[PDB]
Amino acid sequence: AQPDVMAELEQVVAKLDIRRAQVLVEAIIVEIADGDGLNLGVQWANTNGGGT
Amino acid sequence: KDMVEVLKGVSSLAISADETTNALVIT
Repeated sequence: AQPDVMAELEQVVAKLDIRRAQVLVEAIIVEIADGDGLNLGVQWANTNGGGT
Repeated sequence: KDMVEVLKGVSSLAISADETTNALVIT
């Protein structure tokens, strides 16, 4: 380009070529799970009377 | 990249966005 644009492109480049900063990204996924089933049940069977 | 589209309306002046340094070059 023209020397006037060359000097303009030279500033654009210098700004655009800036050392891009780095990022360390730690994620922390914590899950906790449990629960209580309970099955208690009573059955009575009698020949004479009847059963449940 | 997203800002380029926004500004393109305002212009529509000559724009591009550098995906790397995430900078906008307008003239």
